[PDB]
Amino acid sequence: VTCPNHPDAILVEDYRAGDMICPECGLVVGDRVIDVGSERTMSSSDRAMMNAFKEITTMADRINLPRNIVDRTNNLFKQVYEQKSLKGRANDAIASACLYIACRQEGVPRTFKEICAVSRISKKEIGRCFKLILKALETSVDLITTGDFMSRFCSNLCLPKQVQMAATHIARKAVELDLVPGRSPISVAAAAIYMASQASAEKRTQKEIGDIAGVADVTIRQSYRLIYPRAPDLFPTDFKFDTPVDKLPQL
Amino acid sequence: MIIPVRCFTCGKIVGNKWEAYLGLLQAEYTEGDALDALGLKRYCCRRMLLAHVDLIEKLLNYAP
Amino acid sequence: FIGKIPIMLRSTYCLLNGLTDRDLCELNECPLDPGGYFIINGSEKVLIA
Amino acid sequence: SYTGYNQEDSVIMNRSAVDRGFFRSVFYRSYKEQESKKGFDQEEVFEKP
Amino acid sequence: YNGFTGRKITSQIFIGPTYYQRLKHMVDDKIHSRARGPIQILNRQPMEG
Ligand SMILES: [Zn+2]
Ligand SMILES: [Zn+2]
Repeated sequence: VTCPNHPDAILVEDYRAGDMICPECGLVVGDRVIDVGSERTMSSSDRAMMNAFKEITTMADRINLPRNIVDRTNNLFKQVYEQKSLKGRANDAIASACLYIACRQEGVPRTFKEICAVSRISKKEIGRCFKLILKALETSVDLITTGDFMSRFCSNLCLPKQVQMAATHIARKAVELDLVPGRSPISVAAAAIYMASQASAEKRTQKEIGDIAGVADVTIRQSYRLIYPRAPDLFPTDFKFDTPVDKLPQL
Repeated sequence: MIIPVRCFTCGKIVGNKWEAYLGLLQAEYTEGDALDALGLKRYCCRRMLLAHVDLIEKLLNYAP
Repeated sequence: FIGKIPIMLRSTYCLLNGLTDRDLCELNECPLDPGGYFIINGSEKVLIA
Repeated sequence: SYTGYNQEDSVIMNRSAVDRGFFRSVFYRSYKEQESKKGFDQEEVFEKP
Repeated sequence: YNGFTGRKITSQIFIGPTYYQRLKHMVDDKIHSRARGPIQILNRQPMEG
């Protein structure tokens, strides 16, 4: 803002003609002076990093996860790399921990058990590096919800949405009532899924479910024992039994 | 896609003769006789019906 | 698991193989479309002999 | 040869036949936009500026 | 007959129906003009927009 006759108050940019105009007097003060935007072996540093991101791509390809999740996974690492406080630690664990975080950051965590499937790192070391990263990057996290895993597991069982949704309510009602103040929510969820599957024609054995969730077959049985007292009332009001709650098996 | 309302050359109203034209070809008429039973006597107004392809009946197959 | 192969449309391995016109219209597809091309990143690619 | 306006590969055409739908057509065109996070602060978003 | 004066035309004109097509090259797409427009930054040569 300036003019020879007055100190300019406003200088509009006319992108269309590519002109600078000062309306309150009438004199282009700038002419053709505003561009309009409109609309390997050589690598030494960021080389082991680049390999880790190729290996990050590999880990996220074994699960075929969207690029947006990986985009922040790469950014998380770059950040973790830059501070270098945690520089003296295994890169693949950090990559895997970055991966667990991004899923949570996308509101869709994947179990360490799952994360272990795609990496050599022990769940313990991933959890250690995880803590270190939380401390390293100074950022908070979120608590898990059962429903976030209702989708793929029921999918893996090819269970219809109605069973899937029924399980979610059963799970949701159970946690609101804290019917299971101990067992992991996934363990609790699987039993709900089991109960749900046991409330539909799509019944499955605990071992198969246990095999899919990875939890112990006794842990589901225990978790089942905890939810069974309320099996009938835990179901959603919009449900169609294939087996009476009375006829729900015991184990 | 749909029968025009007016012949492009004369201006005579054609858009009300498509269902009657199909109805005459339905029974036994030849295209030469059905066009005479409707009163189209210039060869510019007969081209209108003789060479019309009705695409609107195939866009009504897609659910709205 | 190894990888993923593109699929030429209307082949024996497509989801449109051996369908009737009442179902081809139900998936919003043209019954007159010939097939024989790939769909790669939205685009439609064709291979030249 | 009528008035000389159709010489050397041209055509004269009826104006009051164009007004009844002759050779009228339409024209479509599509535009893409994609919001992207190319950076932490360099994040994009659809909103009314 | 002539359309302006109603007189007959001495020759007889060959007339009949034919099948024409409308090509894709329209004139709304090929007209453009420049008069003191935006210029580049490094070499200060006229640039598009
Ligand atoms: Zn001024
Ligand atoms: Zn006519």
